[PDB]
Amino acid sequence: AVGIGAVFLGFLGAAGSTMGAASMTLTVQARNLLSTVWGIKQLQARVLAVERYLRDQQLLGIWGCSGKLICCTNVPWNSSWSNRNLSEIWDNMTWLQWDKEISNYTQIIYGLLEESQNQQEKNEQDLLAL
Amino acid sequence: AVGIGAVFLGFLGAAGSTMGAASMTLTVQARNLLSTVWGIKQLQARVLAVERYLRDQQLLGIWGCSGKLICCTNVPWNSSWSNRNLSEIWDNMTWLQWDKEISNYTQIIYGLLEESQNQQEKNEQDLLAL
Amino acid sequence: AENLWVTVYYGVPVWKDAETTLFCASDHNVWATHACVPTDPNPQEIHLENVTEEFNMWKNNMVEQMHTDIISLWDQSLKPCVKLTPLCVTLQCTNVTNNITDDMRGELKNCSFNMTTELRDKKQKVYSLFYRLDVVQIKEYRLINCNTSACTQACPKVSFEPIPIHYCAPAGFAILKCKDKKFNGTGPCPSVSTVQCTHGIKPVVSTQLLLNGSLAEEEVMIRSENITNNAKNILVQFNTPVQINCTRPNNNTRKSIRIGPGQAFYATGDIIGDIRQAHCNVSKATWNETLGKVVKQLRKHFGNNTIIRFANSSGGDLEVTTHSFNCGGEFFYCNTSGLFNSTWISNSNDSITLPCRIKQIINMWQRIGQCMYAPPIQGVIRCVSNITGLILTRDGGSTNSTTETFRPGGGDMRDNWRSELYKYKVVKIEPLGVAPTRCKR
Amino acid sequence: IRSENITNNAKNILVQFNTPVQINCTRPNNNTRKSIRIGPGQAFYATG
Ligand SMILES: *[C@@H]1O[C@H](CO)[C@@H](O[C@@H]2O[C@H](CO)[C@@H](O[C@@H]3O[C@H](CO)[C@@H](O)[C@H](O[C@H]4O[C@H](CO)[C@@H](O)[C@H](O)[C@@H]4O[C@H]4O[C@H](CO)[C@@H](O)[C@H](O)[C@@H]4O)[C@@H]3O)[C@H](O)[C@H]2NC(C)=O)[C@H](O)[C@H]1NC(C)=O
Ligand SMILES: *[C@@H]1O[C@H](CO)[C@@H](O[C@@H]2O[C@H](CO)[C@@H](O)[C@H](O)[C@H]2NC(C)=O)[C@H](O)[C@H]1NC(C)=O
Ligand SMILES: *[C@@H]1O[C@H](CO)[C@@H](O[C@@H]2O[C@H](CO)[C@@H](O)[C@H](O)[C@H]2NC(C)=O)[C@H](O)[C@H]1NC(C)=O
Ligand SMILES: *[C@@H]1O[C@H](CO)[C@@H](O[C@@H]2O[C@H](CO)[C@@H](O)[C@H](O)[C@H]2NC(C)=O)[C@H](O)[C@H]1NC(C)=O
Ligand SMILES: *[C@@H]1O[C@H](CO)[C@@H](O[C@@H]2O[C@H](CO)[C@@H](O)[C@H](O)[C@H]2NC(C)=O)[C@H](O)[C@H]1NC(C)=O
Ligand SMILES: *[C@@H]1O[C@H](CO)[C@@H](O[C@@H]2O[C@H](CO)[C@@H](O)[C@H](O)[C@H]2NC(C)=O)[C@H](O)[C@H]1NC(C)=O
Ligand SMILES: *[C@@H]1O[C@H](CO)[C@@H](O[C@@H]2O[C@H](CO)[C@@H](O)[C@H](O)[C@H]2NC(C)=O)[C@H](O)[C@H]1NC(C)=O
Ligand SMILES: *[C@@H]1O[C@H](CO)[C@@H](O[C@@H]2O[C@H](CO)[C@@H](O)[C@H](O)[C@H]2NC(C)=O)[C@H](O)[C@H]1NC(C)=O
Ligand SMILES: *[C@@H]1O[C@H](CO)[C@@H](O[C@@H]2O[C@H](CO)[C@@H](O)[C@H](O)[C@H]2NC(C)=O)[C@H](O)[C@H]1NC(C)=O
Ligand SMILES: *[C@@H]1O[C@H](CO)[C@@H](O[C@@H]2O[C@H](CO)[C@@H](O)[C@H](O)[C@H]2NC(C)=O)[C@H](O)[C@H]1NC(C)=O
Ligand SMILES: *[C@@H]1O[C@H](CO)[C@@H](O[C@@H]2O[C@H](CO)[C@@H](O)[C@H](O)[C@H]2NC(C)=O)[C@H](O)[C@H]1NC(C)=O
Ligand SMILES: *[C@@H]1O[C@H](CO)[C@@H](O)[C@H](O)[C@H]1NC(C)=O
Ligand SMILES: *[C@@H]1O[C@H](CO)[C@@H](O)[C@H](O)[C@H]1NC(C)=O
Ligand SMILES: *[C@@H]1O[C@H](CO)[C@@H](O)[C@H](O)[C@H]1NC(C)=O
Ligand SMILES: *[C@@H]1O[C@H](CO)[C@@H](O)[C@H](O)[C@H]1NC(C)=O
Ligand SMILES: *[C@@H]1O[C@H](CO)[C@@H](O)[C@H](O)[C@H]1NC(C)=O
Ligand SMILES: *[C@@H]1O[C@H](CO)[C@@H](O)[C@H](O)[C@H]1NC(C)=O
Ligand SMILES: *[C@@H]1O[C@H](CO)[C@@H](O)[C@H](O)[C@H]1NC(C)=O
Ligand SMILES: *[C@@H]1O[C@H](CO)[C@@H](O)[C@H](O)[C@H]1NC(C)=O
Repeated sequence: AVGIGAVFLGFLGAAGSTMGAASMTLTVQARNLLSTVWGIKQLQARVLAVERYLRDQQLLGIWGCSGKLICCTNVPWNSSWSNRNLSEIWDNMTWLQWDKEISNYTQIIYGLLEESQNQQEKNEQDLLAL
Repeated sequence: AVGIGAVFLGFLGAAGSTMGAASMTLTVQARNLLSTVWGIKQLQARVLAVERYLRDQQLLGIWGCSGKLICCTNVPWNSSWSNRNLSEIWDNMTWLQWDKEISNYTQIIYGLLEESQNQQEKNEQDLLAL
Repeated sequence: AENLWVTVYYGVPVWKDAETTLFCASDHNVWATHACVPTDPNPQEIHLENVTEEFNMWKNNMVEQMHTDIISLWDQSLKPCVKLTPLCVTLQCTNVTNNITDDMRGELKNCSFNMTTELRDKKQKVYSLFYRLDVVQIKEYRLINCNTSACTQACPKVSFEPIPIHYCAPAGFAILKCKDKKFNGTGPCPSVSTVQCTHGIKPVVSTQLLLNGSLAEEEVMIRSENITNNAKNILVQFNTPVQINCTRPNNNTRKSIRIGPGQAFYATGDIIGDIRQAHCNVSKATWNETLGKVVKQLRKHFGNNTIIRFANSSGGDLEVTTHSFNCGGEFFYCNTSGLFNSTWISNSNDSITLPCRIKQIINMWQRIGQCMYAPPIQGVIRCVSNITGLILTRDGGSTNSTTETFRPGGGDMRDNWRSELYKYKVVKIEPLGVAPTRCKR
Repeated sequence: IRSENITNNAKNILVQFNTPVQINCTRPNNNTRKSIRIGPGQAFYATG
């Protein structure tokens, strides 16, 4: 228990790591987002950052994943989006490459998530009516 | 029912009250937190207050107590932090004295809460995999 | 075995010391209330029981903010009206000796000069009465400030009368007030209240005497950062006021000279009737009783069998060596020598009169390069005021002698604000807390 | 050697060395300065 030091992972420290390993360091990235004319510019930048954070939180809440960093959902994964298996994704690829690969399939996924959340809410409301 | 007056508690009317009685007036304190060069100073103060509120909300969400004023958790209480029983805490002490007493045991508690929340999320994700 | 578990609470009543920027609350003046919010008709206060706080008047951040705000408002008030650039010309001056006493001889100069007009190709000949403190010989004289910098004129329409101002905190911050009497500005205060914001404070500018201030509720109070050290000023607060009556009796006259397009300079035409010295009066018996109370309180800190001496000011500039104030728009500088002149040993209708001088070119704050020329006030002026405190300084203080000598002091205007904001402090809340409870998620 | 388009002759070429070259510049005249008061708190500095 003597002879080894300790260090803390920095911002964007797991950029080159695999998706499985990089998914364990979400808090370090999440915490960084929040925190005469030059004063105007700085205040504008701060307000824009706050607005972006609020917009992201609202988008997360719209899908029913409010107050969560990891929230796996009910939408099935279409094979057309990506034919690669899990072993070739979470252990042999990084987040940047994954984002590059499926960059042109995101809006449909967001719409499907929104529709699924709406259907789930409607079903829950119908169930509670009894 | 004719002759009795009615008034409302102030911003810090329960400061001198015990912890048990003071814990029933959380909303009065929570609501107050939100709400040429002098305009710059006022805007900076407002932006700083908004940023502090957002940081506090994010910290609460990281522990899984999002959207709650009272959220009792799974982390057990260590006797090293404090040896006083419940009767001597919630009925014979105030919040200021309690904060003064355990002022040097807070970061470890926060880390334990974060680790417990991470473990709970991992266990729930594993359970949902079946 | 404990089976007790951590629980998080948001919104708990816990605070800590902090610094922030307070904003206005106040019910043509130099201290612009236009940029200050209206005050609530019914201020609220919450008395905190079982709460004892720590207070220290000598490390209060509100004094610096008040000083900066006062200076800023002062700077803004003087912007939109005339600058006296052309006033620096060679003046041909003579002595005024028409119906004057033996003490006003040489204090007034009748000067004549050339001046510009609305058209830039024409000139006029004008004359005015100046004070001896404003002109320096170059029969040829010049204004005292032209070899330092050109500088503006006071603006006729704005008045110098102080008005109260209240400082109210933003969201997430609270103001704590100490109601404990006999509180000497430092230490633990057991009686505490939370106030949205403070009582009205008049920004009175004066030296060697605190005027139109507040009075102690118990007895004369003496405060000092380190009373053992002679380099720290001593603030004395009275329990009752002392009335002082100041006056300029000369019947002044005002005339306007057009020095350009929409630019007028106000000069003193002539004095109607006799010429006499402006002066102040203060009661003798009341002053003696106040000094008796002050020395009685001082004996508590400086021994019971010590001789206490009140003497004259050491020296320096006129502003620091003399009680300087503003009465009826005229800047009085007066020689408070008949007051602090006595010795105290352990054991009807006459009043003390202070004759004193007026000034027009003013360097209000301790800055070099910016004046303020006050236009003359027409007619006699009289004004009454309350004396409610003093700023003293201990001369020497060695162990060789067993006598303590105190002299009047001042100069720095932060002490004037410190005498009012001594019982207030600012804190910021800490809503998050952790406690033990018997749940389990 | 760096250039946006080296083929084009209208673009400047930036050359970065690997070692520096020392250069010694000097004005050896023993100048004298005087002040002339041109107004209230305004001075112009001239070569005597
Ligand atoms: C301590 O507090 C006491 C009491 O609060 C202060 O004493 C008061 O002081 C004020 C201000 O000096 C005084 O009010 C003046 O009274 C004069 C006499 O009645 C008025 O003539 C005067 O009005 C003129 O000035 C106003 C601006 O202040 C103008 O708006 C107004 O139009 C008047 O101006 C006309 O007259 C002048 C002179 O002729 C002329 O040049 C103008 O062009 C214009 O024509 C004020 O109302 C109170 O009466 C005093 N109260 C008492 C009881 O004495 C005391 O000053 C404070 N101490 C200190 C150090 O500040
Ligand atoms: C200041 O000097 C001026 C000019 O010498 C005086 O004005 C003169 O007053 C006399 C009366 O005593 C008149 O006869 C002249 O015509 C005035 N001159 C001008 C140019 O108007 C003024 O009286 C003096 N004031 C004082 C207080 O001595
Ligand atoms: C105002 O200006 C006039 C001239 O424009 C001055 O009169 C001159 O005074 C000087 C002495 O300084 C004499 O040498 C000249 O001969 C005078 N000229 C004329 C035409 O009289 C006058 O002195 C100036 N006023 C003041 C108060 O200095
Ligand atoms: C109040 O002032 C006195 C006088 O300066 C302080 O006592 C002096 O402290 C210095 C510190 O270096 C010593 O060199 C002197 O010998 C001390 N003089 C005496 C007479 O004691 C005193 O410490 C100050 N009070 C506080 C609380 O700091
Ligand atoms: C200060 O006191 C003196 C007296 O010591 C006052 O002078 C008197 O003033 C009144 C005015 O009502 C006259 O009637 C008397 O004749 C004056 N007497 C003397 C001896 O001068 C003076 O007016 C007082 N001034 C103030 C501002 O209070
Ligand atoms: C200062 O002035 C006030 C009022 O101008 C004086 O108070 C007056 O005193 C006379 C004489 O005792 C009384 O008749 C009046 O009724 C008083 N009036 C008021 C409003 O108090 C006061 O005496 C003066 N003080 C000094 C030291 O000159
Ligand atoms: C305090 O009183 C002393 C003693 O009268 C003053 O000292 C006098 O100063 C003047 C110069 O203004 C001299 O002409 C006198 O000779 C001095 N007196 C003695 C006895 O030598 C002192 O000026 C007074 N303080 C103030 C601020 O004026
Ligand atoms: C402040 O007032 C005192 C008291 O009048 C002045 O002391 C007098 O000064 C004159 C100077 O001409 C001496 O002739 C007197 O003998 C002094 N009086 C006493 C009792 O010694 C003092 O000079 C005044 N302050 C200033 C700066 O003039
Ligand atoms: C000087 O002090 C006296 C006494 O403190 C003041 O008179 C008091 O004024 C207040 C105004 O809020 C009244 O509530 C009191 O009843 C008055 N007391 C007495 C005994 O009259 C006086 O106003 C002060 N003068 C100045 C110019 O500040
Ligand atoms: C670099 O500059 C050369 C010279 O201008 C470019 O080649 C020319 O491109 C223009 C485009 O209209 C033609 O009209 C010329 O005939 C070309 N000249 C030659 C000699 O090739 C070249 O395209 C530029 N490089 C890039 C990447 O744009
Ligand atoms: C630049 O080089 C010249 C020679 O080419 C230098 O001139 C010499 O300067 C030294 C100064 O120490 C004199 O002792 C010599 O007599 C000068 N010789 C000649 C021929 O002029 C000059 O000093 C150099 N300057 C710098 C700034 O390096
Ligand atoms: C970088 O890539 C190599 C092979 O592509 C891999 O072995 C290595 O683990 C990667 N780096 C990290 C930090 O995972
Ligand atoms: C203040 O303390 C006393 C005993 O120290 C206690 O009886 C009282 O209830 C406390 N105040 C409040 C408001 O609870
Ligand atoms: C004006 O009077 C003062 C004081 O009596 C005197 O010193 C000065 O010499 C006089 N100047 C004249 C008469 O020009
Ligand atoms: C202006 O003149 C006065 C008196 O002649 C002198 O004391 C002061 O130093 C002068 N100002 C400057 C900047 O030299
Ligand atoms: C008076 O001030 C001194 C400053 O050191 C302080 O120690 C003392 O406690 C104060 N008086 C009271 C009654 O608290
Ligand atoms: C001052 O002079 C004017 C003009 O002559 C006059 O009306 C006024 O009454 C005088 N003031 C006094 C106090 O006599
Ligand atoms: C100072 O007090 C002494 C008392 O010994 C007195 O003789 C003298 O006239 C007083 N001076 C002043 C200016 O009051
Ligand atoms: C320039 O002249 C001054 C004044 O004579 C002299 O002190 C200085 O040494 C001279 N400079 C050199 C480099 O000789």
